[PDB]
Amino acid sequence: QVEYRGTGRRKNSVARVRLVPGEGNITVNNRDVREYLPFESLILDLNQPFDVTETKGNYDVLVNVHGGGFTGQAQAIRHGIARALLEADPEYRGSLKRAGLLTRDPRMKERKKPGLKAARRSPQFSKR
Amino acid sequence: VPKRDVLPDPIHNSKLVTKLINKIMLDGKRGTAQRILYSAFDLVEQRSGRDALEVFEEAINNIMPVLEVKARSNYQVPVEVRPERRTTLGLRWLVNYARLRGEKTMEDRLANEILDAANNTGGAVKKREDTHKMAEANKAFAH
Amino acid sequence: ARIAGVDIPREKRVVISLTYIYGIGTSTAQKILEEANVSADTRVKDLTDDELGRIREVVDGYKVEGDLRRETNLNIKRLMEISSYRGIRHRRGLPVRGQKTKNNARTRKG
Amino acid sequence: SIKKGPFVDEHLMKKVEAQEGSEKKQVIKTWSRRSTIFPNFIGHTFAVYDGRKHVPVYVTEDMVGHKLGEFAPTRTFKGHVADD
Amino acid sequence: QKIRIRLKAYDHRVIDQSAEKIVETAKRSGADVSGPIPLPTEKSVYTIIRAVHMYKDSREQFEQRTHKRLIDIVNPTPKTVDALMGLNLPSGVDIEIKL
Amino acid sequence: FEIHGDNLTITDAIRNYIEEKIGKLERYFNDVPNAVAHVKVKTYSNSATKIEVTIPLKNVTLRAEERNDDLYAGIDLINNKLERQVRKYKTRINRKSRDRG
Amino acid sequence: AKTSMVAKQQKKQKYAVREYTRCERCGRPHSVYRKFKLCRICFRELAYKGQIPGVRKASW
RNA sequence: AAGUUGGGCACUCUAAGUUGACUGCCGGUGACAAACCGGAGGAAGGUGGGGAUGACGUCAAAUCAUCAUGCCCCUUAUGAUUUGGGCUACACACGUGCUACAAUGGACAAUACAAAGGGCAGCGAAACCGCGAGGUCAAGCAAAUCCCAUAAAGUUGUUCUCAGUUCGGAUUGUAGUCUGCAACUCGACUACAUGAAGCUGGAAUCGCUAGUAAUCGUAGAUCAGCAUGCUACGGUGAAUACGUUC
Repeated sequence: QVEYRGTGRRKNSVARVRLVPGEGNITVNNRDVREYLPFESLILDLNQPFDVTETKGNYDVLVNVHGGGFTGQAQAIRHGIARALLEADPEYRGSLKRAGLLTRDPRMKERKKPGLKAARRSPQFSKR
Repeated sequence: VPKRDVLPDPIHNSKLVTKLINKIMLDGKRGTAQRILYSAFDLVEQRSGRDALEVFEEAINNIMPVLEVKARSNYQVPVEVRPERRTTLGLRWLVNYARLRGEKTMEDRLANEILDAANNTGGAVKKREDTHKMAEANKAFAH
Repeated sequence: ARIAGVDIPREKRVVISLTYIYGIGTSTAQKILEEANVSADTRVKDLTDDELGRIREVVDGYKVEGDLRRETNLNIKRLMEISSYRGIRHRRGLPVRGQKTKNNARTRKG
Repeated sequence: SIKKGPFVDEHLMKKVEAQEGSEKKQVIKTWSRRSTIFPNFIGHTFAVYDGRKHVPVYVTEDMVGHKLGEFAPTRTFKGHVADD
Repeated sequence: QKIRIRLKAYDHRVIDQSAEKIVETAKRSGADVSGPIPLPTEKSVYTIIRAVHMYKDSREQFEQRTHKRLIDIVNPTPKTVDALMGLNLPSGVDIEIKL
Repeated sequence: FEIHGDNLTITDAIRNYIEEKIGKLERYFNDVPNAVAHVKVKTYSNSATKIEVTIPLKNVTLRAEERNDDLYAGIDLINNKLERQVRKYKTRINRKSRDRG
Repeated sequence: AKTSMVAKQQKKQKYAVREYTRCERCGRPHSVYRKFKLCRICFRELAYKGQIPGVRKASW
């Protein structure tokens, strides 16, 4: 067969996505995602590439992910897929890039620095 | 300065419910906030067998004022309030008037409240009124 | 009363109805109720005279009474009397390690 | 605590084992900080350098939550306005 | 099954040029060389204060680079033995010969 | 209130004296949570009398300062500054109302 | 006092631990590493000399 | 069992050199120019993210107690070794921060995902002991290899059903572990019990424009021993920005 490929990176969580045509069926490191990510029932938004690009679908899923917790790990899914569909064919950049899906929003946790204590807040002041 | 879109809610394919979760999503713990909310769905969708969107759009439109005011010494002015701040207004008076019910469970007070204003009752319809009482009492000295 | 000790609660679960008595906490619960092979299940006193053999027998095997206020009274008259460098500090609100009394109103100081 | 088991300074021990045979003496200038109780130090009365000077005591039977590392609370009246 | 070494430099080119000239010595009388395999170059820190007495909040950071640089070659001859032990400079490396 | 003074041991007549004379100003408004004073002595070789003080305020603070030969005259200056300060701070303000439209 | 504390630290002990290792150059006792035995401010004082790497500055 | 074995370096990842974002390019606008808005592409489009960096001068700012040093003074001492106390006492206030005042909760049992650093007689692996602390030997290791290590929050079912509560664990004392000869004044930590106020805080007042605030944990220095501190790392994840009245 022929597995298209996209590779996503958010929040230490790399998404080596082995997309391939077929049915559409999830294996987060040889394991379905549904039980896996706490809790979680937000997987509608993860097949967004199917929601809006070559809609409905589907193409079959293998994926090799690691790093971080579920969220940014559940966000490299998108860039993995969409980058894999632009790899499939950039025909639908005009419905992908209208939803972005290639902007790996590089925001992260900034360094720690003076004043920052158990939660990030500027100090309290002296008074009277 | 723009305002932090929610894509949809992947429950109901809605939007408003997420806008509300983020006010309930204490500690960022959406798991427990969407927990207590889904509980809210089955419970209220049991009592008076209906949908959320019916009691939701109903009761969210029953407390939602169309006016409120502001100061500027401080002179308090009447203004047609803008809509998204009016949305988060209904959301906020809703939930903040909710928890003070003196009731134990996560959800019963909530459904009690939306069901309250669903029949044009409840203190959030009341504050809607007093807003609409000060307003048009606030026309003289400020308009 | 009821079986022994002091003031068994009413319609409270065994695993903490025990914890009320003067000198029962939590691990003590699973101990003394396991020594009669019972379960509470769930918030409430659920006893008959059946397991009363073992819940009445086990409870006699410890000093769950004012004798622990006696033996306490002995420990304190002991510590205070000797010289005692911990008999002055028996009152300040200090354990054996000192406590650097600066913030103390306190729960353990007047 | 101690690691199985009790210890003593042992240069005081060289004193007590000396004064232990005859009609036991009851006068001691000493240091008595790292020396814990045991019943050969009896027959003898202890005045320990308190932090400034030495300070006697009649040794007595009830001495179980006690030891000679110090028995004069050295903060010296008190330090405080109120009493105990 | 070949020579393997570990180089640690605190200026980030000498690893590369030293690696390649000693590679030249290594393939002169030999062949079958695996390259300068990069290792993550772990770091350090020293949270130093910009003061003498007080003002603890106004501080600053010195740090350090600790690079590891993993180089091999297979199929020895005693002339590439000398390729190891013929040229070592610049010796700021932590050169360690192995097999 | 907060009184640390270097190269000198404080006494008590100065306390009642200075702090009572400061208390006279509850004409306006006292408002007396904090009152930090400050001193030092400093060879010149005529050689000093430092008289420095804060008299902080609701939502703001202040400074009065003086150096003298002597603490009585030198103090009448930490006062008869703060007076004029507090006075103004209250005048101020702006009421001359005036309808609009 | 200071000059004889210098001799206090380097003469013998009774046992392992009633002993300190302050900084060599300055006599700064507190807040000093055991890696180089160099105080808070001696390293800055000799960091600018740039003898060692060392870096200085601001990537972390 | 297993990226372990043989194989492959494809791919994440890996440390060095390479462009790419420079109003660069297009449209509008504008004294045409400076320049503003939008568009295109792009991952980044408006000094991209953040740090490094603090002009002239003000505070006779802090520092002789970092270091050196002008003047003064001690020198059988203000210099010195030695043991013990003590720098930690508390009628008091203040400031600082940490922790509860609970059912999104509390407790039970099963389960998943991080990053970053450190390690030689130092990181301690299993197996073994025990309520735990901890100890038995020693697997592996100058390290992308062996250890610290296991992640925490979450999630899973159970129950608790609004109490001064299964909240709270202060307190006091009982009993063990580790440290250094040394735990009284003065190290924490381990099981027992005891279970205080406190049911969200008046007047007052502070931080914050988004991965923020808010929130859960990890590890480094100091280190025989010792962190509600600091530092660094992450994982989870909001409302508000009309307008500059004031």
